[PDB]
Amino acid sequence: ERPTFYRQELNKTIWEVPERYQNLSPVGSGAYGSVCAAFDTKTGLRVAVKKLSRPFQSIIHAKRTYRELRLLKHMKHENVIGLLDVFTPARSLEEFNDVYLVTHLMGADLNNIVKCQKLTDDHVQFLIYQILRGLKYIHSADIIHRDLKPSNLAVNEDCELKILDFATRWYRAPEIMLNWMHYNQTVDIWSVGCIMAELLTGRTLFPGTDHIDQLKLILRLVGTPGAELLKKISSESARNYIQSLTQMPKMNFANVFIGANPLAVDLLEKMLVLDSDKRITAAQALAHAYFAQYHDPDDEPVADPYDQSFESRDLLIDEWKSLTYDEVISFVPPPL
Ligand SMILES: CN1CCN(c2cc(-c3ccncc3)c(Cl)nn2)CC1
Ligand SMILES: Fc1ccc(-c2n[nH]cc2-c2ccncc2)cc1
Ligand code: NA
Repeated sequence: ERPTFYRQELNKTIWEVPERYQNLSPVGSGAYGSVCAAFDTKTGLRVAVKKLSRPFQSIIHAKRTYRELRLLKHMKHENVIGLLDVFTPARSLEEFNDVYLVTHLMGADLNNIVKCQKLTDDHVQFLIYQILRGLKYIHSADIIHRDLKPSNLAVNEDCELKILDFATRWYRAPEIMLNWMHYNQTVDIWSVGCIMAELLTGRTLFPGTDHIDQLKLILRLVGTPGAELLKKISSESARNYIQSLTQMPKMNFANVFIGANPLAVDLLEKMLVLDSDKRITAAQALAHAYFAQYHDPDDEPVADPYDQSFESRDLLIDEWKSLTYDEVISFVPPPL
């Protein structure tokens, strides 16, 4: 049942992966973990192998490890990164302390291609359509990405895009900047608008230096909140700030994004609305005339129900670790 593992040291960390994965070369490391590119001999595809860093060192870490595994196992969509394999070199639960995730290898992210080439309107259409297509799938399972940004959008040479990890502040919705605890899925739509504006102009839309400067840059373009939006702010300390600034009017998006496709400008206006209740959804954005060449209602599927009840649970270290263990053995690979 269990395959054969081989041990090797890459960078300053260790890797114990099955024999089917060969030629492990590092791609990029961080606080999340170490990612290696490998060749899968069972399928012939190039894969990305991610070793989690300290998966069960604290309650926050153990729950986070369980959350990522449950999330990656549920995502089955062409525009969302999915799990090709999940393994551990441990034979029992007692020695279980390392988790490895395997997925399709993507050569670059949207950050590596935005400044390398100012994208044409046709390429922006295809890239943003793929984001919204994957966002409709994610949002249909009551999941919010919360951290959409160019580095979180993997693209290959074929212009095919996938969402990952479902300055960062440059793409954050203003309701999160104001610490509103009841934001909805439309915070991701705000990030898409910031990303789509960057691809069209080649510039970061809101390159704020801090949480304060970020809001001033946003309010400079979309204007200060009106009376309808002000009625929805319960935090008196929040209103003590917004109602105290110099009131900014909403700028003409056709003038700010001059020379761009008028259909692209119209979509940005519906995406970059201050009031989150009036922001366009992912499903509505797919039907926008900007994506007429790509929109297909019968090929924009939704996700199966996702059980998020674990998020409101207070468990111990071994309990989160044992639940993560169960998800490893119960994994079923996707069909070839
Ligand atoms: C902001 N993010 C940048 C990329 N992140 C990534 C990228 C990958 C990946 C997937 C497929 N092909 C290559 C690499 C993985 Cl597996 N994990 N995190 C790490 C954090
Ligand atoms: F300046 C702003 C910027 C954003 C908002 C906002 N948009 N949608 C929801 C909110 C919001 C922000 C803070 N508290 C409640 C609601 C309100 C005022
Ligand atoms: Na992965």
